[PDB]
Amino acid sequence: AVKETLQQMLTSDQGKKFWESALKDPKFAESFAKGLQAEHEKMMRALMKDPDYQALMIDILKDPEMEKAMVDVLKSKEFRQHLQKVITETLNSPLYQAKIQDMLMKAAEK
Amino acid sequence: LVIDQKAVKETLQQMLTSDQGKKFWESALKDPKFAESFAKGLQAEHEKMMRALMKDPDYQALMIDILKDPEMEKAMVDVLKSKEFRQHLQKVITETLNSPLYQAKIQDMLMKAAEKV
Amino acid sequence: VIDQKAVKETLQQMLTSDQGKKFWESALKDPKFAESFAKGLQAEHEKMMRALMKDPDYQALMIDILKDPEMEKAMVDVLKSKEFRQHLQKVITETLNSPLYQAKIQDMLMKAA
Repeated sequence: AVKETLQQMLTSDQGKKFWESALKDPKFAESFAKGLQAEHEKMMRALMKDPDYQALMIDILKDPEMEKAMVDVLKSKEFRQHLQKVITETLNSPLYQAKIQDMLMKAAEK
Repeated sequence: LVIDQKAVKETLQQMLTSDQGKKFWESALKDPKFAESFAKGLQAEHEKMMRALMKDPDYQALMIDILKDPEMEKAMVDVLKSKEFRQHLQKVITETLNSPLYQAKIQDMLMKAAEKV
Repeated sequence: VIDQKAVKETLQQMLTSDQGKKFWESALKDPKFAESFAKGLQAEHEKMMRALMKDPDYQALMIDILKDPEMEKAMVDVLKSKEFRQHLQKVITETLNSPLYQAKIQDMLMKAA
C-alpha cells in the first residue's frame, strides 16, 4: 500500500519536483549535504588529478580576479628583486651592450 | 500510527537508499535545470567545502601543480608581456638605468663612442 | 501521511544518518554515477569558484598559495625564459631610444665638451 504512494512521489518527475522543493528549506539541504560531505570532499581532491577537471580549473584560474592577484604578487616589493636580476643580466650581455654601444655611437655622431 | 511509521521508514530505507535511489539521481543530474536546483540548495555547504579545501595544505599542493601547468605558464607569460604590466617593468628598468652605477657605465660607454666618433 | 512535513522530516533524519552516508559511499564508487554527479554539477561548481575569487577572505588564500616557495620558484623560472628575456630586451631598447633618454645622452655629450 505505502509502496504505491511513495512510488509516485520520489521516483519520476514527481520525486524530481519533490526534491526541488524539499531542498529550498536550508535545514533539509544542510542534512542532505551532511550525508554527502565526506564523499564530496574526496571527489573534489581526486578531480584535481584528472585532466578534464584540470582544464576546467585552468579556465577558472584565468579569471580577471586571479590575474589581478598574480599581477599584485609580481609587482610586490618582495618580487622586485627577481625582476631586477633579469634586467641586470639583460643589460650585462655583451651582445646587448654592443647594441647599446651602436645607439650611443649614433647619438654621438649627430 | 506505529504500524505505518514502520512501513514508511522501511519503504524509504529501500527506495532512496538502495539500487532504486541510485538510478534516480544518475538521470536527474543530467537535466541541467534540476542540477541547478540541487546545486542551489547545496550551495551554502559547497562553498564551505571549497573554502575549507583552500586552507588544506594537501589541496593547496594540488592547486599549485595546476598553477604550474604549461597553460598557466603561458598565461603568466602573457601577463608579464601585457601593456598593463609594461608600466611597472618600465619603472624598474628606469630606476636601474638611473642608478649611479649604470649612469657611470653609460657615461663611460658614451665617452668611448664620442672618443671614436 | 502529509507528503511534505511528515515524510520530509523523516527523510531528513535519514539523509544525515550512517545509512545515508553509506548510500553516497556506495553510489560514488560506481564510475558512471560519479561521472554523472561531477558533470551534472559542473556548471554551478565553476560559478562557485569564480564567485569565491571576488571575496577578500578567499583572495587571501589564493594569494597565500601564489606566495608559496614552490610558486615563487615557478614564477621566477618564467622570468628566466628566452621569451621573457626577449620582451625585456625590447622594453629596455624602447626606453633607451626614448626622447627622455636620448635627451640625457645629448646632455652628457655637450657636458663633456
